[PDB]
Amino acid sequence: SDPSSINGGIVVAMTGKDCVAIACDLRLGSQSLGVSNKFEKIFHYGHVFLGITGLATDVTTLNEMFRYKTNLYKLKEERAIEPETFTQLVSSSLYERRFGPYFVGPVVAGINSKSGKPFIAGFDLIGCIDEAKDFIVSGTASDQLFGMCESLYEPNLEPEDLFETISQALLNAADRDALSGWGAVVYIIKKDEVVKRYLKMRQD
Amino acid sequence: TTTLAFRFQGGIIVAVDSRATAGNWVASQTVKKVIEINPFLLGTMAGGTVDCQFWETWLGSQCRLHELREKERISVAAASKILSNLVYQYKGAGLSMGTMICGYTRKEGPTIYYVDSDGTRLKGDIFCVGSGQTFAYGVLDSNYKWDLSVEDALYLGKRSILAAAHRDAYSGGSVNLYHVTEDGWIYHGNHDVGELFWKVKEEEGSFNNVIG
Amino acid sequence: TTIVGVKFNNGVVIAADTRSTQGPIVADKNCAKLHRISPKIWCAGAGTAADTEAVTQLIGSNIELHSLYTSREPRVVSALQMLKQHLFKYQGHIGAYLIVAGVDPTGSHLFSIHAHGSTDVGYYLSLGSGSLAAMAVLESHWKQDLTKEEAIKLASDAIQAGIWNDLGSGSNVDVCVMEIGKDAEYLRNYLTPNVREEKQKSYKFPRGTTAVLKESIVNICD
Amino acid sequence: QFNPYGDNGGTILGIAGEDFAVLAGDTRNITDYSINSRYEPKVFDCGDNIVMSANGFAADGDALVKRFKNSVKWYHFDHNDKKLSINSAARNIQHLLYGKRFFPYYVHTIIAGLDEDGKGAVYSFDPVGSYEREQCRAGGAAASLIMPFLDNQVNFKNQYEPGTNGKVKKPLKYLSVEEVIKLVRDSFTSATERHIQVGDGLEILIVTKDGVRKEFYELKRD
Amino acid sequence: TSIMAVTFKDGVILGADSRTTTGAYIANRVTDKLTRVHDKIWCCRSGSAADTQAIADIVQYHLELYTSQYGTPSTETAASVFKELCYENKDNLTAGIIVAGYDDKNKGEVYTIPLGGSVHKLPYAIAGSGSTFIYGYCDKNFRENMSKEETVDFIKHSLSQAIKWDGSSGGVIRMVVLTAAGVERLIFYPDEYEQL
Amino acid sequence: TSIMAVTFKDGVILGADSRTTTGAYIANRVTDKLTRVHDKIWCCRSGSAADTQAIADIVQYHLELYTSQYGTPSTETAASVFKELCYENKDNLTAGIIVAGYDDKNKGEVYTIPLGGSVHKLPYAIAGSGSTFIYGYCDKNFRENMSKEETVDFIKHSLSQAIKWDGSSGGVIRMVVLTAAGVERLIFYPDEYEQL
Amino acid sequence: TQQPIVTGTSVISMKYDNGVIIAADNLGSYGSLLRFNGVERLIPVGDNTVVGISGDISDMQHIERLLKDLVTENAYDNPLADAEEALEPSYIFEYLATVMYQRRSKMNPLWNAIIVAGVQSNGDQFLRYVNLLGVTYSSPTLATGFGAHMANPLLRKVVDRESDIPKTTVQVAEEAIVNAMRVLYYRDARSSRNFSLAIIDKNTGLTFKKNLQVENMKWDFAKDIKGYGTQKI
Amino acid sequence: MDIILGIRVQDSVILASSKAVTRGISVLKDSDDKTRQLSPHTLMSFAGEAGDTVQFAEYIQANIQLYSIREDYELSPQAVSSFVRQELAKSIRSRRPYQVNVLIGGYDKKKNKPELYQIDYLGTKVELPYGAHGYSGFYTFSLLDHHYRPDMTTEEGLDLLKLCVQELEKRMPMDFKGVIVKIVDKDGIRQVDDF
Amino acid sequence: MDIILGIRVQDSVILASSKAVTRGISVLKDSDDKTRQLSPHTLMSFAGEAGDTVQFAEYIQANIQLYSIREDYELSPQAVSSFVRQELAKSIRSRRPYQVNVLIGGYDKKKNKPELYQIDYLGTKVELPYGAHGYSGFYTFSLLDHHYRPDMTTEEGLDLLKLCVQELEKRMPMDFKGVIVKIVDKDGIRQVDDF
Ligand SMILES: *[C@@](C)(CO)[C@](*)(O)[C@H](Cc1ccccc1)NC(=O)[C@H](Cc1ccc(OC)cc1)NC(=O)[C@H](C)NC(=O)CN1CCOCC1
Ligand SMILES: *[C@@](C)(CO)[C@](*)(O)[C@H](Cc1ccccc1)NC(=O)[C@H](Cc1ccc(OC)cc1)NC(=O)[C@H](C)NC(=O)CN1CCOCC1
Ligand SMILES: *[C@@](C)(CO)[C@](*)(O)[C@H](Cc1ccccc1)NC(=O)[C@H](Cc1ccc(OC)cc1)NC(=O)[C@H](C)NC(=O)CN1CCOCC1
Ligand SMILES: *[C@@](C)(CO)[C@](*)(O)[C@H](Cc1ccccc1)NC(=O)[C@H](Cc1ccc(OC)cc1)NC(=O)[C@H](C)NC(=O)CN1CCOCC1
Ligand SMILES: [Mg+2]
Ligand SMILES: [Mg+2]
Ligand SMILES: [Mg+2]
Ligand SMILES: [Mg+2]
Repeated sequence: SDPSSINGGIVVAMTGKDCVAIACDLRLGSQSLGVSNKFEKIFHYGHVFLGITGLATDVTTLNEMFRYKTNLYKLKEERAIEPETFTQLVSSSLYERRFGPYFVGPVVAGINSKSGKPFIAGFDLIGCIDEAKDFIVSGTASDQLFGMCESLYEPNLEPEDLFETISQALLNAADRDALSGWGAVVYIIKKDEVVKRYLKMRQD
Repeated sequence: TTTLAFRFQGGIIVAVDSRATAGNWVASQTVKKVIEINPFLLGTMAGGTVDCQFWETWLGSQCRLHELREKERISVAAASKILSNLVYQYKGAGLSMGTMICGYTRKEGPTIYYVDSDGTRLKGDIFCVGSGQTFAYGVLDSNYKWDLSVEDALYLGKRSILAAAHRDAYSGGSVNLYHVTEDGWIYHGNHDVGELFWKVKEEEGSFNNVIG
Repeated sequence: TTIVGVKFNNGVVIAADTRSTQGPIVADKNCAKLHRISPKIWCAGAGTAADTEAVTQLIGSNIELHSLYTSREPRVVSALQMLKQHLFKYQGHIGAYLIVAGVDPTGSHLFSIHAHGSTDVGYYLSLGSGSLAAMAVLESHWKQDLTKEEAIKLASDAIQAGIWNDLGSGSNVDVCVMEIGKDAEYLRNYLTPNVREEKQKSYKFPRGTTAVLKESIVNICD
Repeated sequence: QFNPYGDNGGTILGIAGEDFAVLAGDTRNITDYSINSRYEPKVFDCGDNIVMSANGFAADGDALVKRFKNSVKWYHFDHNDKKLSINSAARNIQHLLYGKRFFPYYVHTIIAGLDEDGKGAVYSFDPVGSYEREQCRAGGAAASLIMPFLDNQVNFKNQYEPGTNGKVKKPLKYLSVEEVIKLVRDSFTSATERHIQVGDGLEILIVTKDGVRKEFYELKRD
Repeated sequence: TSIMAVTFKDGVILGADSRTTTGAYIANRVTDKLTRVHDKIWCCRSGSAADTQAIADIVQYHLELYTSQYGTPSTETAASVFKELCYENKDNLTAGIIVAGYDDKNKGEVYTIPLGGSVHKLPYAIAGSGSTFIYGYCDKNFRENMSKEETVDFIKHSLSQAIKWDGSSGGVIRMVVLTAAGVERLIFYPDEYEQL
Repeated sequence: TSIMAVTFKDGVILGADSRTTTGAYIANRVTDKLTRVHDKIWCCRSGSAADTQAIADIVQYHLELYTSQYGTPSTETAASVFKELCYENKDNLTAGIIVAGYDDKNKGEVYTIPLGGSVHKLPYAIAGSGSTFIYGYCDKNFRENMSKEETVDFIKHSLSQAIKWDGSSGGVIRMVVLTAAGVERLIFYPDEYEQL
Repeated sequence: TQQPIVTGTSVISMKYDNGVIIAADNLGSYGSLLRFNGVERLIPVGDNTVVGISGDISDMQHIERLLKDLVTENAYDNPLADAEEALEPSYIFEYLATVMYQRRSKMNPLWNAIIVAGVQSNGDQFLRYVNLLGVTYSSPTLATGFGAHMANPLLRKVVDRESDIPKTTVQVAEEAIVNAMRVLYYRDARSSRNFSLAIIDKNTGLTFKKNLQVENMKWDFAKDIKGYGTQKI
Repeated sequence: MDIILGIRVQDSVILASSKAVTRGISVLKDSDDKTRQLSPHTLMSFAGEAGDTVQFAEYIQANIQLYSIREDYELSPQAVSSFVRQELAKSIRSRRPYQVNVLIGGYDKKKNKPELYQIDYLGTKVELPYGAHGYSGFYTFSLLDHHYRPDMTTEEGLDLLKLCVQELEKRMPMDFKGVIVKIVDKDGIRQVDDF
Repeated sequence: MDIILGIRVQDSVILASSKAVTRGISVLKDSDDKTRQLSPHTLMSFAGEAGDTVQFAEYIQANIQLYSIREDYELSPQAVSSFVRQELAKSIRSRRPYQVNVLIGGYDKKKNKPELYQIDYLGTKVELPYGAHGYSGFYTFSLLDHHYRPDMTTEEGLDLLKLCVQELEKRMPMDFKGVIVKIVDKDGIRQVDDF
């Protein structure tokens, strides 16, 4: 009965040269029982990508909530929300539930369409923004992801190289965690193209 | 864990996974969960790693002492009862074991004994033990017949571990197969789930829940 | 955390380390613990990270509205009063431990606030898990009538004590100097004594190493 | 109520080559958020080309190493100076650990050396005596950070041959002592970055047929 | 804390140590526990720093608003406002407050308000953790209608002992003198009081 | 309890109240807390009545057996036997004992033994629940090499205050004078000491 | 299973070029009550070792007796008791460390933190720590309780690693220790002004200093401090 | 309550739900129908806390029926499942949450596709080829992993379902008194009477 | 373990005992014989804590068999039951008591009478015409109160027993996988294979 580790899951984000990558596993379980191998944890609102780990009902709820808020934003502002602004919106929304929080570990990823700068950010369940040049990790195998990213990562990787680094970070972290795995998805994000790749990984 | 062993026309199949866990941390993927007590005797391990590891190798020492003293290989019944009487002395102390003593002798024939840490000792044809026992039972029961061939029985044991390895989060790594005949036990290899799953999926057409 | 505040001749200086932890894990190696309430009133925060950020922004927002309403530059005591009354109202559940400092028409000021809503006054203060390592240095080297450059040295030395000796503190030293009659200068990463050494090996993989099942173009446009 | 256990932090790492084996460990010793020692070795030469480390609760760790060192001594007295093989040492340690099954030694134990065919050997134990020979094992506070990296770089897990459609795995091969030490140094610097209980220094004990060599490297002290 | 307030011929004097603790760590060794709620009405604070602070601020606000409408409040009135807050919120407060003030009609007055929120008017009052060690001493040595110098010595010697035995007390001895003449702040350092 | 032992010029004096409580009920108002373990070695008992009694009886037995073999024991020896019992059985005992005795070589000596079972040799000692209220007073008033009459007044005034503030203390003030002259028992009733 | 009653606070120490310095205040606390003021918490063993002890005082006095008895036992049938076969600091430590761990293993610990400072027969500085849990460690600077949090940071500025030991004189080392003792008096609520200090040098031997006081204290700035925020008077 | 299963095949969704209602050491009823028709082509089975289950099922039923009348239109299974999930997602942070797990089997008439949704009491929704709640999954999932194919007929799906019930009847500790089976397809909802 | 019944009729004692061995959410075995022959005309069924049951049964069996060999004589059911009760009466105040309930069915050859003894883990012995342990009694006792007669035959006793098993199979929550029935009479102990 620890909300953040009932369903399981992981998300990792990385920056490269004029690009960003965000990746997640596909597992949704109920403790030991694996239930679904199609549960994607990465969503997007325009060009801003949001990955969410933790309690799956809140993952779904927050996605629906941020879709709601970004849609109204776009109607009133007459433009797509940027990653820096969306990051602030996530933080506000999470802290609003300070003493009854969503048990989640969100990760924002995207490229600012005006400046062209790659941007990633992480949060705790309660809204604290964790900005990073290099990488953000989240989920039940965050320790594993920290160890993989900290050793494997190097700055200014090309999109094709960055794909290999983030994929190897996720896969090997997932295989040391019982509640993570069962498939994986990687998003490579350039200024005006986004490639989505499903990884082959061990299914245990 | 997921461990099984079943009796059939051609003897006994014994199959186990190879994962060790400490909470949600995957401690190992290459653990031996079958211990070869003697050429005609096997023991499966589920529960606390050391409790099984320590006391089943100790069991092997007691079986060796029996055949030195009695000039005859120990019966599966007597072997299992040494272990069950031992753990019963420790009942309440907190030992965690789910074991299966498998073997062939002349007087008994192929025999399987379930022995656990609360002192239960049961003779039987089919047992699945471990956190993923229910997943193994599902596949094993629905495909089991007494008249299975040695080839088909080996596969069913392998496929049942794979089923559990897939669904149970605390089972996986690789499958270790064993076949016990009148002549003794025969090892039928280590099978990594990493390759075995996709190989089984493709060839069998099963596991349609999974993104191919 | 480790955070300090030191008064000097013509103003006040505050400093902080840049480590954020989750149990024994370093979540952020270069987080910003120095917070702007108003242009010349800054806050160093220890405790629950979100709480220190949220409470500093809320009071900072209300201070700005108050400054506009009164047509006056905001005072440190106003921020102090608003912060402590907010924190007291929540009976410690908002885990913000703050060192509040700044210059205003009244002069230069240095205060600390605890989560339950108690405030202190002092010439030198330290809060956070590394406050004992910092206070040991402050008690050893502090004196009356410090200069600007002496106070920055003392402050950063007190933060360094925390960085090296406290496991809850690490990485870099942020500083903010608030002098009377001048603009407050925020010195982000004033010291960086924990640069990662060159790695022994490049872990750049040969392209194609990762096995892939599917590919697809994602539509981000309308 | 008196709590007989404590956590002294740190982390250890054992890798085995073709004709050698390394057992590495950081030299930091901690309690809670304080550093007790920046150089307190916990990897020991136990004789007969067996190196050992028991990481976790240092009092239990030292007690165990002390008992095993003594076990080696009496093995010589009782069996005509016969060399204690690494597999025999492993089994002996299981009995030492399980002897206190109901009041355990709070330690992850790793031993390294050469098997009776001269090939590198690493054995790892849980706190109560379960053991297993492996090519690779990280133990201690940062085990969860380091171990997945070792799976990837030592055993080449999740790495496929480029262009083979993820069908042919990257073939297993022994690493040179130069390559292994690179991985050890990178593992510990990465662990030091993200784990607060890991740092100060790294001491590696290398075991070949010629004996036991040592190497020391500085780690970040924050 | 060790705190006390003592009435005398010309008025009343408040006294306090300067130690604030978080466990066995001294968070502040130069604390000012003597606080102004009105020109010549002051209080000594013991118990929770946050609670006593929040109370004193509310009282200061109430007395400032009282003064705007009805002129200078009595010391009894100030004690009544303290009581009202402490009594009605007894379940959520850990505050032991001594109220001391100077009127021209009533001269020096001391009211003590313990944990429950009861009010007790006394010639002199002692409170805080360190007060336990000086009940014997203060009772034997207190006299009514003392001089300023005698009362300062009485408080200095008393708090000196309280500080000596109580680990939760220490630092400097602050005092505040309340008379017709005005308000005088006094401070006394360890090197003086320790060797009394 | 309030108990104390004080060394002086001619030897040492032990002092104690006479109140025994079971909660807020006074089970015995004329208790004798000053007990003889040897001719001129006595002890004051605080804490559990049953524990201190069982200890004092064992000590008296040990010192009687010591005397049979090796002659008169020192006060230090008596304190050591008390310590040995209190320390080794610290988990099962609630006993705060002051040991006081007169040698001709060593004159008056006082050893205090708190809950832990540690030994502390002092010029004078105070103990029991009521001692807290007189640390301030006793420290200020104690002098070395006092006379018999001065020491009797010091103990009387001290325990008078301890009794006044501590509810767990009261009744009569018993004293035992240990000098070369011999052993003298003194008693002082409420009507005398209350109005000091 | 115990709870400590009468307790002693920080014991601090460090190595310098020719030997070791160790210090501890003379207070025996009884909870918040500062009960006993004449308590010596540094206990010399021979002319080459000083054992500094914090924590429970009844257990400290027991350890005193054990060390005292160890000296007696070592002298038995030992013509070289004052020479080659004298008690070394390393022998005294290992004995205590053994006892501490055995007691914790019987769930009945000696509730102490102990620092054994001394100089070996070959001139090497010895400084090692052991506590109620049987946990042992060594470092150029060692401290217990609040000393670990406040003293160590100050003492590590003088001797931050091994190579800094030859570069540190006894004057510089003692100055740091005396400074650390002052800081502890400012900030530790269970510390006293009075303390003892011991120097074990490989040339000048054991120097035991009693009845030292913390001095040169800064309190003057307290007069300027008023209220807790808005108060101007 | 206890056992509820669901299998989506080529042209239909099949829901099996246990008939037993147990309370203490007594099986009070052995013919209980743990399902409600939300709309002509949408069926919801349910299991969980006593009282909560039926109260929640009927509350959803009323709302969907209200929608149907208001718009003169049937909500898609996907739309119904999202509505149901949100109601449970609200519930979990209420003073007293609904402790009800549901399966929603429906036939989307616009897509001409069967759809099966599994939603737990937390509001955790997943679309699946086959689903189960409670301990049932621990046997059936591995069994279906093996025997299930996506192109099966309704008859093949029923035989696959018989295999699951047989396994549960063999290895489950409790007697759940068989199952009521219902099929959802293009022609609506119908009950298999002989199972 | 769980269900053990016993019925004494005119000329025999009939013991019925459930075949299921459950552990967690799995029925590990469905053919378990929860009984031991203590002597040629004495049978003991048992139910309770895992491990304890068989360990206790076999320990008693060994002791009675030892007595038989030593004296070349069979102990009476009454004598065996008293021995068993005393062993349980000792056990209950041990460091770790045997948590085992037993029924002892025997035919006294000296009296030519069947005898049924019910003994719980506390050592509470009663001779009865019909007995049960655990929750079984809550159904069977009232049923036997109604249908039992003291002069019934073994065949009538078996039909009476079928009535009990049917009631348990209808109202008990758990599947106990039927019963093994054994008859104790003048000719010794035999098992009914088709029940
Ligand atoms: C699967 C993986 C589910 O755990 C199996 O049951 C597996 C069985 C097994 C058998 C032989 C060799 C390897 C693995 N069990 C484990 O891997 C076991 C899980 C478990 C942990 C603790 C338990 O105590 C109640 C029972 C089962 N894991 C371990 O034993 C791990 C390696 N060791 C520890 O967790 C150390 N603990 C053990 C208990 O004492 C304290 C230290
Ligand atoms: C040092 C690092 C304490 O170790 C500082 O106090 C630091 C302050 C800080 C950090 C970033 C920005 C501004 C200020 N505090 C932390 O890093 C803080 C440590 C902490 C963790 C848990 C706590 O629980 C009561 C209290 C303090 N870390 C965090 O706040 C992290 C980012 N978030 C969480 O651990 C999530 N918690 C927050 C509290 O509610 C439960 C979940
Ligand atoms: C002496 C030191 C001890 O009683 C005084 O009473 C002193 C009074 C004082 C101090 C500063 C300013 C004005 C008056 N009290 C304290 O120093 C006080 C000790 C105390 C804490 C909590 C209490 O119960 C709620 C009672 C007494 N110290 C504090 O309030 C410090 C600043 N904060 C903490 O210790 C944190 N507490 C908050 C309350 O919950 C427990 C943790
Ligand atoms: C004063 C009154 C309070 O401390 C003294 O210490 C006094 C000492 C004394 C009394 C008589 C004879 C010689 C010395 N102590 C008591 O009066 C003592 C109070 C006390 C009881 C229990 C304690 O912890 C075990 C500590 C102090 N009173 C008693 O022992 C009385 C006679 N008995 C009880 O209260 C019954 N107790 C027994 C112990 O368990 C709780 C119930
Ligand atoms: Mg799995
Ligand atoms: Mg640090
Ligand atoms: Mg007692
Ligand atoms: Mg009285």
